[PDB]
Amino acid sequence: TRFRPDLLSLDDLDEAQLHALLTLAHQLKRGERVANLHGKVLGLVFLKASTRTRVSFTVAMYQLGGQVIDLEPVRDTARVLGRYVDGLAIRTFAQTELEEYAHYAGIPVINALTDHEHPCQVVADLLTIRENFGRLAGLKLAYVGDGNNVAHSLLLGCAKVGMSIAVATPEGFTPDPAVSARASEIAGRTGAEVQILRDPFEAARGAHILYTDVWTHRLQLFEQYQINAALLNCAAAEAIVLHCLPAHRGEEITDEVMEGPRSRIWDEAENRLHAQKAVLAALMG
Amino acid sequence: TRFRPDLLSLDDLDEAQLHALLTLAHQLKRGERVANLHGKVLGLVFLKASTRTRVSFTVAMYQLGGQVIDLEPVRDTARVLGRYVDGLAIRTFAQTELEEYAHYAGIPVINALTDHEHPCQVVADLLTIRENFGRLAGLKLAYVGDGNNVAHSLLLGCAKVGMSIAVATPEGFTPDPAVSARASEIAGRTGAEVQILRDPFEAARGAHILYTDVWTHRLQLFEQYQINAALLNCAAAEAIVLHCLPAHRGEEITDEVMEGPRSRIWDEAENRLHAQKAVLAALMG
Amino acid sequence: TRFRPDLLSLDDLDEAQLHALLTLAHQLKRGERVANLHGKVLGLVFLKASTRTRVSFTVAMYQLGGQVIDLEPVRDTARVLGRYVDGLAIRTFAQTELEEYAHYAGIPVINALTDHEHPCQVVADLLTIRENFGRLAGLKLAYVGDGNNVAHSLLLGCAKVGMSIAVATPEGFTPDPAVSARASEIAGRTGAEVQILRDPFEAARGAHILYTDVWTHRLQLFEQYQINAALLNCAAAEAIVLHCLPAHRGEEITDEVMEGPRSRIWDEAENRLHAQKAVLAALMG
Amino acid sequence: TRFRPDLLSLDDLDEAQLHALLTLAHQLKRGERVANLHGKVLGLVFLKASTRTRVSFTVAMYQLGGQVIDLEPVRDTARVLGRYVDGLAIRTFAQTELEEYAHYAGIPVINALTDHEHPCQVVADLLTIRENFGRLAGLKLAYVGDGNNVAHSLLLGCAKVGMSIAVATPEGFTPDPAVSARASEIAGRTGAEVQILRDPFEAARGAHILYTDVWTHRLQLFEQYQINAALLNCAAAEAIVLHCLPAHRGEEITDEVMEGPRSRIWDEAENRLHAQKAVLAALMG
Amino acid sequence: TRFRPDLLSLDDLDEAQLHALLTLAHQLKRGERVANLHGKVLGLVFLKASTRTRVSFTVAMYQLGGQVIDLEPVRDTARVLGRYVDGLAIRTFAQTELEEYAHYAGIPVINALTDHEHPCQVVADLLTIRENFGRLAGLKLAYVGDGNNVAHSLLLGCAKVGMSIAVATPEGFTPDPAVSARASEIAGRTGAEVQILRDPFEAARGAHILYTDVWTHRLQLFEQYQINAALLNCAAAEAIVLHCLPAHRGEEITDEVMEGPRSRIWDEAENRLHAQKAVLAALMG
Amino acid sequence: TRFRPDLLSLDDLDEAQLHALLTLAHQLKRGERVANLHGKVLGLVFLKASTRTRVSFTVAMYQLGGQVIDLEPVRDTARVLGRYVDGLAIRTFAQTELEEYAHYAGIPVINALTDHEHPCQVVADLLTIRENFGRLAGLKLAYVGDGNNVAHSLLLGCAKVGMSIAVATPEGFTPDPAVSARASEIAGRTGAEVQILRDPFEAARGAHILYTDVWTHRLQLFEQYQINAALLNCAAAEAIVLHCLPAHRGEEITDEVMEGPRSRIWDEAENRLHAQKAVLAALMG
Repeated sequence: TRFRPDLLSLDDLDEAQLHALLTLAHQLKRGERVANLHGKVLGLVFLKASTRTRVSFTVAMYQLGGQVIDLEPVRDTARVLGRYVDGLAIRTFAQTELEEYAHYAGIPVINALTDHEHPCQVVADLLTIRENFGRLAGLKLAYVGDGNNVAHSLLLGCAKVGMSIAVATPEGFTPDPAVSARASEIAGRTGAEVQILRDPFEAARGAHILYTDVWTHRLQLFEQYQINAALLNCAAAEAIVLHCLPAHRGEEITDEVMEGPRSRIWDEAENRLHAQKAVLAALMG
Repeated sequence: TRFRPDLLSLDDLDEAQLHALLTLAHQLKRGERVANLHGKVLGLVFLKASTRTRVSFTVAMYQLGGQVIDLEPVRDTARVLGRYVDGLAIRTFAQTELEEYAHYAGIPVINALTDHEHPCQVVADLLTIRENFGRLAGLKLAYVGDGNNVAHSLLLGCAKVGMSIAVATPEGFTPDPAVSARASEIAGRTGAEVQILRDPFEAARGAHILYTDVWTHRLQLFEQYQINAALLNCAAAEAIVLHCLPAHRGEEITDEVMEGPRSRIWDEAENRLHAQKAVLAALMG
Repeated sequence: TRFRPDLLSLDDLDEAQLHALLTLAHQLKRGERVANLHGKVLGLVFLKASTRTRVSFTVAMYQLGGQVIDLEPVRDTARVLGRYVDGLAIRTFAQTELEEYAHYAGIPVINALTDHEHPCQVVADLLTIRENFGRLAGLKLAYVGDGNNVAHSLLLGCAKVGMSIAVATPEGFTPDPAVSARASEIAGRTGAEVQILRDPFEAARGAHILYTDVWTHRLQLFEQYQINAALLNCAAAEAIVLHCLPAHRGEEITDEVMEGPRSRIWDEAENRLHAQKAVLAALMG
Repeated sequence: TRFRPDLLSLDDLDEAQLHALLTLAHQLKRGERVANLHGKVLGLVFLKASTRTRVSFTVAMYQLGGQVIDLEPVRDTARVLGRYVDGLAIRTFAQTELEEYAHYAGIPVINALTDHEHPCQVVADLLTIRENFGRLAGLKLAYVGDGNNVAHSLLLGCAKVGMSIAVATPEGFTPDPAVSARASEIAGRTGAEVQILRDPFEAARGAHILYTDVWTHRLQLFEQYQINAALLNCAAAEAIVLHCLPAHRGEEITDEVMEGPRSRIWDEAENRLHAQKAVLAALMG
Repeated sequence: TRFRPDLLSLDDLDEAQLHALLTLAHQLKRGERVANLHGKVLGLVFLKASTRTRVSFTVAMYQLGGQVIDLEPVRDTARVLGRYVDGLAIRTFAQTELEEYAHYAGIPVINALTDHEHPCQVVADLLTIRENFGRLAGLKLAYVGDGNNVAHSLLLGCAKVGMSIAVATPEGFTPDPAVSARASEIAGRTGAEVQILRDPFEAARGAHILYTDVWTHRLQLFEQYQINAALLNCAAAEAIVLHCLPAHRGEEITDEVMEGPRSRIWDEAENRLHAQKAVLAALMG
Repeated sequence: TRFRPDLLSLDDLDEAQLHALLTLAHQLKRGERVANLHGKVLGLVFLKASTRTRVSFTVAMYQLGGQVIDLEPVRDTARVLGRYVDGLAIRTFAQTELEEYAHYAGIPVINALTDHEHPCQVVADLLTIRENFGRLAGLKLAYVGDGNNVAHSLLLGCAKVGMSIAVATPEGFTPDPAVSARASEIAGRTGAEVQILRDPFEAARGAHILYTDVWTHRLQLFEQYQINAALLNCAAAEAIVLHCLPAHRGEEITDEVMEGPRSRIWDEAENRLHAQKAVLAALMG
């Protein structure tokens, strides 16, 4: 399978590319296949610190046998960096800045995280879901909280693998309507339902996965959007709980649920490494 | 007219005390009367800078002939301060910490600003409105934006003067239910009607005064509450526009209206000086 | 009686001068006498911020009818300052730097606080003791804790007024040997006794005043010097408790004693005002 | 003699106004005349700290019987400030910003110091020179160093009083051509000669006043522009040395000269107060 | 032999384990043996930056063929870290925090330094002592200074290999009585003696090693504990001088001794690398 | 050819050593040669951050198969570092401090950049010029801007390969006369000519390479020293434009030229890597 040069948005992967990437991630993780980026160097440019993201990308590159380095107009820094390293994993606020790097770098650019999307988190999430249910299509994912970057990637990711998704948020914090429309377009072709709503318990109905993230009056506004025992009980019988981290116990989730038997948060976190190894191999391999 | 020792909340004043304070303010402003705090010192304790609040309080004391000074458990600092100065104008975050100083100070304490209320700002606003319509009772005030500290004082103040008030705030940014309840409790005995709405135009229609403050997805949630030409045209023909300041042109208000012939912002700002002179004379006199 | 132009060390005043100063402070406080510094300005140059010291000096000058201003080689800044204001209350770390200012300023310099001494605090303490015993000579004062700047000024001050003093501190926290020797030399002619000890209960035995200050392993080294009920019971029946402030309840003193009937801490703090009015009038008069 | 509302640049004063101001400064200094701004408040807004400047302005207002206070689009800040205080002394970097304030304040604005000029310093200098030589016109002033803000105000000041002036600076550090051109234009009417040169000895030849300020490679560049014994030897017999302070001994001036008998730096420094009193009285009187 | 999973305290190693560790360190150093941690990654979590500690740990892992990465409730970050890396070397303040990591990480944890202990430093010191004397048991080590983290590890380390130890510190800065008691308990079985004294000269007598570290009145309190030619002269004829670094010449040691022929400070420093390679190999191997 | 232990100044390489280095870099770049520093660690001590320098040095060492680590009196830190790593690439401000390290480290020290020189940059530039004209001798290099560290290294470097160099700078920003003298002395034996001029259009006439860097009143001094279309037109027809970066478009260079067809800036930047690999190989080989 051929991949586009960069991974700036999950929408850079069509259904075929995403499934190929997910299969590779599984194979690499299980030792069924091996990849190597020996002699290659991954550059990390985070306009904002993120140890979590730095360590997962770095160990991922080390296990591929490569090296890593943590790192004026962007076109200048991008062009020179394109002369030293072989890949760039970058975190910036503006999706547009990320795109400028990809435009001048001359080497593969990977979205480590922007205000708009977080493609790698969701590839790791899809990985975790598949390992828990032995499938992705037909499942239902309920995301409660702020319609943010992870919500955006989830909308695209779920739709691309035929998974239904219900995104429940407070009135003024809905996901970008253009992304939700893009996700519906995709879902129409994979047989999935895409829903953007207000009530979390309605989104949770029948959900196999409950997903949340940190919240952006604060209390009154998001309080109902918390994955707790009540939300869990109202979801599919074998529901699982995901959270991209870090978590604020008492806000979007309870300690009880987080430390509960339905939590797959730690496996989800590990998969960040396995997912990113697949992308690094697919784009730099 | 006996006033309570401190002015922590606008509710420390009954309808009579408020009107008395307002009358005193008017007279002092027009020289129709004279006060003198010579020999006394006003201590300012702002846990959060506020040049605007500091300058209006300081000049207010100077015109009364007093002096000013800008300034471990609060009980300790408050007791020692009560031995050096004769009054405290303080700005804290918690309304309780303010009550803390008031409890141990042994000298009058005035709320210069807290997360919960802004009494002095409203007395100023009531003064400005009075000067613009020759009355307060029967008028309708419409507040749009975040249900914050000034909205709280506005509710209590308007009610106490027989001024009807309609506060329109976004979904999860409603005024504290307890203050609005209390305002309605006062409204019934004064003849004004307290409305807490969601729709800004509903509140502005018929309004004699359009009032707004700075806002707490951000845009998505506040755009409709901006006071502009469209909203102005809805209120009374001779409606006035107030804004406690500082203002963000383009958000809660437009440059057009702010610099427009309906704006009373600058006179409103000046009345902070006269309003506070009245509060200082009343409690330290 | 005539005073040296400055007050850098309590040793700047001999027996006659310190008594003259205390008498002036008493009369000023009772109004038995009056002073005036109208047209004069006091410059406050505090290298280290201190609201407690700032407020007492500023109100002190205000009650004398003067003004106040809160504030490169020191000889340059001192000579220029000496051309604008009429006196400086300065707080530095090094006694030497303080003397630097006094040498070039050309106007009276007062030690608002240095690592080495705190003469104004003690003048206020002596006033407080006098207001509780009707005399100074013959009394016994016990200082427990760290032999710091206040302890130094107490050694000198007590010695000069015929008050016996016992300072109890941990092994390596004794007061400057040179100040102790100088105090003993003064006491030798005033009939006072000077004791630099290790045992707090020994020092407190029959003391008329129990004095402590904030402390400089730390716990397991000062814990025994805490003025609590037990230590108070070792003191004379009419014993008084002083603390220059701020206080750390649970450490050098307990809330019980601090808030108890033997405490004169708040009168002591107020006396900083009356004490400083005395020095300002005496040096700037 | 009527004065323009503000003093943003020394050019805001024509020959008549500058002379009336110096005369008033002298009269007030000698007590030959008295002025009062009782009831008025001077606002100080220094975007850049400047103790020397803050103290000289504050004592100036105090001696005039007024009060002073130390203190978002500037047009808002200025308009509200204009409702509380009676005058503003501001120190900023950009001259335009200063003009923004003057445009919106509605009250007198005085340039406490900007990157472009330092008028109050030069009125103090002119006052000092007048007291030393008994006149101003016909005298010659040599300024050596960086063509900065004080250099600009000196070019204007000297020209206006008919004092000839020679400013020697390193090639790329000449003063603003526009101010020089403006100074030459003024000098034509007053019979003074303006010279912008390179060689400091040429500039100092027959000068009655040697003036310097702090400099901006750097050493070799400004090294020769130092007022030392040698430079002083090329100037007039009764030559005096001025320096606006602070000074960097060893660079623009030597300790020997600075502390020598030809120095009038401290008198010059004190005249800031007397000059500023005249500016306050003249614009706020 | 077998080792406990973590090295949080030197007491985590019984006599056989410490010796096995010292032996391994020596063999790795002389190349008499080899080891590698290829494909493994060491995570560094230093809550208090330490470049010297970071470089020694990082180069140790590199020479073992592994990689290194420098890196919310601790239990959350520990569990996530445990899914990415194979070992953690951490620097915290609280020993208990260090224990939190070990409990949740799921991978070996090494104490890179805490307020309570510094085991890796002591293993390095032991290696150094052994190389200089050809043995450990029967020797006498004198530690002078503050009874801190290294003193605690020295107490346990020394007793464990049969080395007698005398720790001299000021009255209030003695080592944790519990570690001393534990060390004396171990010494009873190894034939060594443990002494906690006050006098540095008494401690240093007959000592083969003089050891000090940065100190916590300051001078008056610690001065006597300084290791200088005088103290060195009281030690055994072949006495060596150790210091964990960094050093403050003039305080705990003099430049003279530190640069003298009896100093083994640099070899001790180098051994940080050799001792740490041994712990990494032993716990991650 | 044998090299000295360090590369602190370009003058540490005679003409013969410079060519060998340049040849090694080229061979390494084209794969006509292969070096390896396996088992070695390079430490980077940058007293001033420089991602540009850090990345070029780190990827260089990685391509040689070694490791890299980014890292109190210098003599202590140098001695300890010398026990852990095998080489130091360091960035300081003073050349003297750089020498301190080399003196005590006991391991090869490379000048990553100092206020005085930038050797590695120049070896990269030389290698770039060579790749563009197939020769170095006979060619002419014109530098315009501030006579800084790179100008200094270009002077020594150009002369050493027989390349004529003309350096144009404003009057007070000329190259260190000592390096110009030393450059001329070298040129005397290589047959190249060295010129320190004021006019940039003079220096550029007949140049095959126009070189500039960021500039040190600032504009009206460096303004005329911009490499633009006009300046280019005055040089040889096959003229190349070099800039060590970062660049300030509109100041020392125009976007047009930087982005134009004569620019070799990006190739020049990549060559920092190939040049540094040659130094690392040569000095640590």
